[PDB]
Amino acid sequence: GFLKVIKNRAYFKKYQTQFRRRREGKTDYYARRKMIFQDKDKFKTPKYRVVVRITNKTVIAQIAYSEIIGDKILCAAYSHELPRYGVKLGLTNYAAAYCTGLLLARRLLQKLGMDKQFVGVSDAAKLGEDYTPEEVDERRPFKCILDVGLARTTTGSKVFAVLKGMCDGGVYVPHSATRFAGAGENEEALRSRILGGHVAAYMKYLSGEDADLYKKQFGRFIAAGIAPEALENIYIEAHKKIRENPAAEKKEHKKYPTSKKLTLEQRKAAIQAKLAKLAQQA
Amino acid sequence: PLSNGRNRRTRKLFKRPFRGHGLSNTSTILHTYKVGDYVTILCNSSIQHGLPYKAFHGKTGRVWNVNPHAIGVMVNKKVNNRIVVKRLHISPEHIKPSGCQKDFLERKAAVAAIRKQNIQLKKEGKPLLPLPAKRLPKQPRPAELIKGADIKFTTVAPLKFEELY
Amino acid sequence: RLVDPYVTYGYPTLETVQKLIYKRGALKINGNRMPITSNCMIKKALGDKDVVCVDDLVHEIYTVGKHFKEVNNKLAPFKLNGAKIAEKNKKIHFILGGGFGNRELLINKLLANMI
Amino acid sequence: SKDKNRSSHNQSHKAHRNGFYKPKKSAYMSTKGMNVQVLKNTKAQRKFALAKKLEAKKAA
RNA sequence: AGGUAGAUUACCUGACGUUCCCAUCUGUGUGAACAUAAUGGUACUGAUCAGGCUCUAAGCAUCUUUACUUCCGUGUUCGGAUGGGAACGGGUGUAUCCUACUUGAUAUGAACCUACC
RNA sequence: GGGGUGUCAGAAAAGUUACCACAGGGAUAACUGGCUUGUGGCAGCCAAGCGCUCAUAGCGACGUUGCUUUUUGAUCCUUCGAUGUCGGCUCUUCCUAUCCAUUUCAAGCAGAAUUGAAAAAAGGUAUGAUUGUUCACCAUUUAAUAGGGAACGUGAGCUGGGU
RNA sequence: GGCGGCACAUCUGUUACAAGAUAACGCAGGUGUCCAAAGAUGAACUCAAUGAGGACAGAAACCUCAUGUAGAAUAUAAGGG
RNA sequence: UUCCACCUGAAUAUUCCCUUAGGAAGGUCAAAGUAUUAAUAGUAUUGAUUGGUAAAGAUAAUGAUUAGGUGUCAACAUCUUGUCAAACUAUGAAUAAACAAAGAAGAAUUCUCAGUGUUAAAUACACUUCAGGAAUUUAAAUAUAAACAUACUUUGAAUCGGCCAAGUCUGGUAAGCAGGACUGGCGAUGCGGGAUGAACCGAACGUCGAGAUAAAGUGCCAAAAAGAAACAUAACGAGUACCACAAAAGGUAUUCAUUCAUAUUGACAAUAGGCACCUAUCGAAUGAAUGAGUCCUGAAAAUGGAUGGCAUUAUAAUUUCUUAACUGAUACUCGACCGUU
Repeated sequence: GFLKVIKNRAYFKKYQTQFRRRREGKTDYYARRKMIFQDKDKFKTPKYRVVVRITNKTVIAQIAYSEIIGDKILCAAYSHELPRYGVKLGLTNYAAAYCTGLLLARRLLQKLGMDKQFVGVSDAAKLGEDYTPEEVDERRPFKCILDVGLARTTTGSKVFAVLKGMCDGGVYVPHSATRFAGAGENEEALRSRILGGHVAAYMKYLSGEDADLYKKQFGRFIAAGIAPEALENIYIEAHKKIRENPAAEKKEHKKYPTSKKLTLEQRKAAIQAKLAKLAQQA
Repeated sequence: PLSNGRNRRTRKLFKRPFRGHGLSNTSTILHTYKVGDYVTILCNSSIQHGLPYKAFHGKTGRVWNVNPHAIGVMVNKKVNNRIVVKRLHISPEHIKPSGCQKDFLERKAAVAAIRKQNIQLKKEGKPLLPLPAKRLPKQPRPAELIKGADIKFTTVAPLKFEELY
Repeated sequence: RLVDPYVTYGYPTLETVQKLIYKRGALKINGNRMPITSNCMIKKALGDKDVVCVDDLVHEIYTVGKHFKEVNNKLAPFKLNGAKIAEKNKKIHFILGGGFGNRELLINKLLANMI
Repeated sequence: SKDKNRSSHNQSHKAHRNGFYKPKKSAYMSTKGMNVQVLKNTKAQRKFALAKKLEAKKAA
């Protein structure tokens, strides 16, 4: 029939596949080479990026500098280790992102041994206002670069909560304070969201309207016993308990075979069985 | 009769390699060039800004200066009856690490390895090893014996002409 | 091979090498093409190359010794006589019956009529 | 009265009579238009070594 | 085993089906606020009720494609050189260099840093 | 920086001389000669057919191979301190791709008249009206009134009709 | 020579001979402009076409899904991207 | 456009001009004057590259084009088939182009080490005579050639009308036509040979003596050959390349080879008997096709004439050979003399 399929062997001879990671939809190579390109007259001096990736459950933050062999990670700070600092639930908020961002800033400075001269801000009253690290004595702050990946940068995007935590942690990340949870309203709007204000106000609103709706949205919050009013102070201790111990943490891994390949002996034998039966049916 | 345009006669010279369009490698911008290295000028038509002249395509040059975004390249140009020095500033997207001294560089390593042993043998008293032999063209082959136990004979004669139709 | 139409060459015998040097040999001394007349003239030219006699000059050339290049460069190119170059003419290869090309061991016959 | 327009005949023979004049070694060692910071580093050190050397000559 | 970042950029692609999820990833629920548009479909944010259904990843097939290997074939063509042959046209011999298409066999990825099982 | 030279490294510029003048040129045209032969002329090979039957007595389409320099082209090699530039008259000689006479063969050759072809260039091949004409077209006569070359034969041989 | 044309300043492909240079009154074409956006940057989207569907609606109107290596578009001539 | 000898010895590219019969910058060239000299290569090899020509491809991308199947007249799909591209291309040579094969002065190692700057800070890194300094070892790292080598500096002459050949190309029917890429020549060049010839072949030149040679020749002009085998030659046939001419086609003319059939007691032609057929004699080759050489026709122009001429004809022509045969240039070897370095 009238098909005219454009998939013939003549189509694939001229076909040119894209880059592998771009083919996967994970890497934007047009903006990557802008964040990789160190000045040529800086011979092999590392250029540092903050790889911020937010999954459905976990906020991943890494410090990576590019090399020809691959990308090397200087330090990583996940959000699933927040239960070690008192935050049991809500690992993907504007609040947990701030703690995940702050944890990496303190963890890296401790590893480099420069955490005594660079301390940032700590009090909760100054959580809402902008702060950029400055020169201490004559030593410049550690400088990084934000890598948001394939994430749209809105006016309240969580990827700027990770950035805000790092700056308050003592790490210099160049930025402008027009995309945090503020950029409108005032500092307290940003500061409250850093303390889970939007989550706390949700339950006290959802409970006011309905009960099954409140149970469906916050099922594990109710079971764990987390009151809506305790969110603000449960993150202050998380910020406190992070600054005094960000130094990471320490069996046999369990493997599961998946399919395994087929050798040429089995590959050739199967065709022979198929060929032999073809005459038996014929 | 041609025109005197800057990029004349580049229908095939400036065409991208087959199935080699789109973005270039990442190691192109990550390679670290240093003064004194050998490079090859390869005009990448995909980047129209700072594209070097078509006469320097394929020319091998020496890096003489490193700038924040461009790499200085110094090649030789041929003029009426003399040769002049051409100094260029080329972004890494158009140059390539030359491999002209690949054979030479490994010979230096072979000699430096032997010399390092000769300082481990003379003081300890052992006889010192000699340097590797120099390169020579293919010399005449020497005489040798061919065994008659694993040999076989095939006769060679002109072939009777057979038609292909 | 590139200069084949203008040269004929082959592999010489020891007798051919001896007669070429003894009868037509010469050396470059002080920029002068002086013929071989003494072993002192050979010792002076090639003293540092461990060649003092004409038979040492012959032996180095024939066996292609370690100091062949220095010894061979000293000898001036022999000026030979005229002889019947070919059967047909010198416009074809020796394989076709011509004059130029690789004569292998047959260059000695041509050299005999030319020395 | 038409003429012949152009010919390259006997032009390579003319060019190889007094052959291709190679540039001297001084042509490859020029440093005009180099990196500004690299030039500043070299000038700063050359002034430091020169002053020290001239001071010792002055003392004696 | 899985996830993040990659470098090589089809041995990595495309089509027909198949295998697990124990962690992770994903899909999945919701729309009050940051923020989003004609549409909570996208993007944004809040969450964990269920699911391996698609993804993703691992494998199958006389699978197109792709990458190596022999063969094609010393065949086409080519540098040097006749007072060589032919009325032309074109085509030897000599000393040399030697592709391509095609077909057949093999493979269907290798490899780097960080965390967790 | 702008105002422009488009002949675009950038003068401020209409014709005609047949009444013409000078320095020069075969660096360059008009005539012969020379290479070429598209064009012109002539000749072959094949056989679809015509020829009442019958491709080849006589023709031979569609294709295709050559010869000639008697047309016109193409070029610019010789001649620019000059090779007298059309035709006609007079005269000699040469070519055959023969018009007649001579000797032959073939026919769709009964005779007569013819047509195709071979030997053969020793002999002959005209008179006038119109036109400067070469050419042409007419009226005759003749065995026939063939085609061409010789610096497009021939101006210290003529004529000066043309240019 | 004149008449015609510009091979007179100039760009693209080819002649052109796999470095560079490069002929003809060689071939097919092009320039004396156009743009406050058609400059710069950031974000989002993916084009031409084909298949299957939806009132008028049909070969061409608009909407949806699938395939879709650019077969579209990019001021202009051609070639590159 | 006015005397002699000796030495060196060119040009027809590129840029600009009211430029095209001419000028200036520049190239080739000459003469003077230098430097111990990171300052040799029209070459080959090994190593890593660049290219897109010759070639090749033709439902591999863009176009061109001959048909045959299968699936739902045509059409559209899909599988094959024949032929193509200077302004098409996946692939892609040979020849080429530009590097490296050890010059801050011929390597390497160890110790020590400073100023700026990069940097989060650096003991990393970058440049600084491989900053600098001192010890130890050391002349090694493809081939070939090169000290009247190499690198030049200054001043300046002439010249930019070119022409020819081709195992090359474009326009043209073609041209001893017009214009180009690479090289070699004539111009500027004589000598030996092609009879005669600017370019072809050998080979380039101070004055000579002797010898082997080159291209090419050895019946006479004309120095120098004898032998062997064949297809030629009953004809102005053949006879020294460039070169001075010949085609398509036809022949029961001739030589060799291949394939096929009949050749025996009997194949063909002939004779006799009942044009085909069968009988007897006749007794050895016969018939058919094709290919490769030579020959004949095809083959007609003007002064009388040109293998150079005379002449040859199992050559004194042609094709190939054999013989430690020969002849011959101003080129090669040896010797003598003149001049330059």
